[PDB]
Amino acid sequence: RQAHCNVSKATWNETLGKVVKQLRKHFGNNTIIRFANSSGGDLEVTTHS
Amino acid sequence: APTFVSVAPGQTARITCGEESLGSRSVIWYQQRPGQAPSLIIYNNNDRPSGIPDRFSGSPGSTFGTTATLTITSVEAGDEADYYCHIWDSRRPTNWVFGEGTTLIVLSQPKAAPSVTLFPPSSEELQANKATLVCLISDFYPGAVTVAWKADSSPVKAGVETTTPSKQSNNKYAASSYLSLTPEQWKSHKSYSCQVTHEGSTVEKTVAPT
Amino acid sequence: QVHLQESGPGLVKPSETLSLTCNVSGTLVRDNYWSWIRQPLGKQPEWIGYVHDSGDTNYNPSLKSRVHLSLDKSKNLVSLRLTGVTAADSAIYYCATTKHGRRIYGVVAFKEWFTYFYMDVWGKGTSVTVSSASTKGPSVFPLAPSSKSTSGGTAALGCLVKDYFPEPVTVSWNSGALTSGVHTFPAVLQSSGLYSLSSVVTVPSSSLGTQTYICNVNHKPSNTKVDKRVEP
Amino acid sequence: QCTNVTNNITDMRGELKNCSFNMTTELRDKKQKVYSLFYRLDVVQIN
Ligand SMILES: *[C@@H]1O[C@H](CO)[C@@H](O[C@@H]2O[C@H](CO)[C@@H](O[C@@H]3O[C@H](CO[C@H]4O[C@H](CO[C@H]5O[C@H](CO)[C@@H](O)[C@H](O)[C@@H]5O[C@H]5O[C@H](CO)[C@@H](O)[C@H](O)[C@@H]5O)[C@@H](O)[C@H](O[C@H]5O[C@H](CO)[C@@H](O)[C@H](O)[C@@H]5O[C@H]5O[C@H](CO)[C@@H](O)[C@H](O)[C@@H]5O)[C@@H]4O)[C@@H](O)[C@H](O)[C@@H]3O)[C@H](O)[C@H]2NC(C)=O)[C@H](O)[C@H]1NC(C)=O
Ligand SMILES: *[C@@H]1O[C@H](CO)[C@@H](O[C@@H]2O[C@H](CO)[C@@H](O[C@@H]3O[C@H](CO[C@H]4O[C@H](CO)[C@@H](O)[C@H](O[C@H]5O[C@H](CO)[C@@H](O)[C@H](O)[C@@H]5O)[C@@H]4O)[C@@H](O)[C@H](O[C@H]4O[C@H](CO)[C@@H](O)[C@H](O)[C@@H]4O[C@H]4O[C@H](CO)[C@@H](O)[C@H](O)[C@@H]4O)[C@@H]3O)[C@H](O)[C@H]2NC(C)=O)[C@H](O)[C@H]1NC(C)=O
Ligand SMILES: *[C@@H]1O[C@H](CO)[C@@H](O[C@@H]2O[C@H](CO)[C@@H](O[C@@H]3O[C@H](CO)[C@@H](O)[C@H](O)[C@@H]3O)[C@H](O)[C@H]2NC(C)=O)[C@H](O)[C@H]1NC(C)=O
Ligand SMILES: *[C@@H]1O[C@H](CO)[C@@H](O[C@@H]2O[C@H](CO)[C@@H](O)[C@H](O)[C@H]2NC(C)=O)[C@H](O)[C@H]1NC(C)=O
Ligand SMILES: *[C@@H]1O[C@H](CO)[C@@H](O)[C@H](O)[C@H]1NC(C)=O
Ligand SMILES: *[C@@H]1O[C@H](CO)[C@@H](O)[C@H](O)[C@H]1NC(C)=O
Ligand SMILES: *[C@@H]1O[C@H](CO)[C@@H](O)[C@H](O)[C@H]1NC(C)=O
Repeated sequence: RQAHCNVSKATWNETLGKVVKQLRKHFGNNTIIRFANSSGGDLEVTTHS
Repeated sequence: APTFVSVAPGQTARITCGEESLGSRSVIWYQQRPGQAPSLIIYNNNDRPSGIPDRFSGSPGSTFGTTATLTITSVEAGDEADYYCHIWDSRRPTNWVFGEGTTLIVLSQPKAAPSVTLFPPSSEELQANKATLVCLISDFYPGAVTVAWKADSSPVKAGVETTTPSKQSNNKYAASSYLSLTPEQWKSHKSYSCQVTHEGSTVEKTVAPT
Repeated sequence: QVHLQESGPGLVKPSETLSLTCNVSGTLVRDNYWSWIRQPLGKQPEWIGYVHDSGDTNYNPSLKSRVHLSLDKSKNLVSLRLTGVTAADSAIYYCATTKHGRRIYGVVAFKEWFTYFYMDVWGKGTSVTVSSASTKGPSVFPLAPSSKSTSGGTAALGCLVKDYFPEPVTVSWNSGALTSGVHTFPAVLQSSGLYSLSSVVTVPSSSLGTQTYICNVNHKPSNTKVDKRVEP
Repeated sequence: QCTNVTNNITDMRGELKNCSFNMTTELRDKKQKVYSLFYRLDVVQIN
């Protein structure tokens, strides 16, 4: 089997909603705030080592 | 290839089939009565299909390092057949050939000792440059075959063909053993013989040229 | 109830395209899975691949290139095709409906599960043997019994049929008059594909001196009738 | 000298390898052929 990590989606969706709310203070009330994947690097930076 | 297991009527049976488990398995067991078609007993281990008694039980496929096992308690006369297992191992690739089946046989009467009769190859056969020894085995029970050809001290492995044992309207079964040799080989060794063992009891009869 | 019938020629020359047919009743041929299982005489069965609608069809890796399968909804049948058969293909070909299953040991997010197949209802099947041997007349040989072998009398005696094809062969003694102590062991199919049958009879050691002991061999496919006298 | 670990390939693209190597032992003159397991990230191919 593969090594896997399980995180509850309700809690992660709820916390992620706390971080996105605060970020709007610096960049404006109504702006597109997207989250993306790792854009490159070694295996260390790219994954949750 | 075949494996036989003797079980008294109304007692528990132990059936071994397949290699050692390397992953989580989904074992399938089949019932092939003599002459009939293979019929399903157990699918997904202990789980069974409609119309099957509870005496048949399968060993769980969750453990690792063991072999599959079909357990029959208080065997009735009808349960006697040939049993094959189909292994679905997660670590092993797809298996398209069933495992070596186990032949369950209820005793269904007392053990009989084989009656053997050895005949030398016919004199007429020597003219045709063909020599054949015939080892007849009958009045034996159960239907266990043990062929053993010994030409004096050392045996001969090749050139021997034997048929499957079958009953002829009696408890006994029918076993016939043959051997194809050359005319110059029959006069080579001093004496031939065909030994027949049954359930640990060996019977030997020899033959000598004239 | 499900009525499955397995039809086939049963005898095919080597290097020839074998074709069978599995009649199906009680259920449509397209709704259920179908599989073919051959079995050599004295060995374990062998899965010859399955077949189903929507392109669900897999083959045995050993004979994947030579095996073929097909289906037809109109006639409710299952067809098997095999090109270039040899003597190793001599087996009893069964046709059985198959059911699938899902056994899960992992998360299933990363394909940690596998599918297992089991056949619930089978059929009688057809006995198919591949051989190029033509009809051959039997050759009779008489085994010669030992004389006055022991104080116990009742010495043995018998005949020997060899190199005959095809089956069956009828063996009697003294034109049916001798029916006591008659053994006719089943035929031993040789490696060359020619059947061979023996027959032994226990006779008294006293009457062993002078009596009429003649085994008669009859073979229908070649219209052969051979008798032979046995004496020590 | 690695052989992929016993697994049914459905893709399972196991990173694990099973490698036998000629390893030293307690004595200098003697050697030993032992095996081990290594993930894909720890080993590279040598042509
Ligand atoms: C991170 O997260 C991941 C994902 O969340 C975690 O992965 C999980 O890891 C677990 C262990 O680490 C694994 O546990 C293993 O689960 C399997 C499967 O259990 C399920 O499936 C069983 C079989 O189901 C079928 O048969 C049923 C009838 O008996 C039928 O109702 C059902 O629909 C299924 O049939 C299907 O297939 C048929 C053909 O085959 C078809 O005809 C049907 O139409 C249908 O399609 C099932 O029995 C199990 O249900 C049991 O557990 C349920 C829990 O909700 C119970 O509700 C249910 O009654 C069963 O009870 C069993 O357990 C009870 C106690 O819990 C017990 O009282 C009862 O007697 C029974 O024992 C499940 O549906 C199992 O076989 C193994 O033993 C393992 O337990 C998980 O599979 C895996 N993935 C998921 C999604 O959970 C990971 O662990 C996490 N990691 C970390 C670190 O957090
Ligand atoms: C990573 O790679 C390494 C190798 O680098 C792998 O290690 C190998 O693993 C395999 C198994 O997967 C080992 O094979 C097993 O070896 C056992 C030991 O055999 C030796 O000792 C016994 C007595 O103790 C002798 O009889 C043997 O002599 C014979 O075998 C040699 C060849 O090895 C022949 O040349 C000789 O002529 C002899 O025949 C050896 O000296 C061995 O017992 C075991 O046998 C079981 O499995 C075989 C499979 O065919 C059966 O025929 C046999 O009857 C045994 O059956 C087992 O399972 C059945 C159920 O099916 C049970 O009923 C039985 O009781 C029994 O449990 C097998 O041959 C190999 O030796 C080993 N080599 C090394 C160097 O480590 C790793 O597995 C691999 N790992 C991964 C994850 O990939
Ligand atoms: C572990 O070490 C042993 C030696 O202690 C290795 O056995 C040796 O393997 C080599 C190949 O790598 C063999 O060489 C052969 O040489 C002939 C020419 O002489 C060539 O024609 C062959 O094709 C091959 O290259 C060698 O004979 C053999 N045996 C010895 C030295 O006794 C073993 O392979 C090593 N295992 C490993 C590294 O996994
Ligand atoms: C991680 O695993 C722990 C248990 O090891 C989970 O804790 C359980 O939480 C549920 C309610 O969500 C409780 O009913 C259980 O009793 C808890 N377990 C124990 C041992 O107390 C936890 O929820 C899991 N979290 C994730 C994200 O997978
Ligand atoms: C959960 O995430 C979705 C987007 O993936 C979002 O639209 C939704 O509002 C989130 N839930 C809550 C309670 O905010
Ligand atoms: C939300 O946006 C409005 C309009 O730009 C602004 O007046 C207000 O301060 C913002 N409030 C928060 C909580 O960011
Ligand atoms: C092995 O993987 C193949 C992938 O095609 C799958 O079809 C097969 O059923 C699997 N078998 C086992 C025993 O895991």
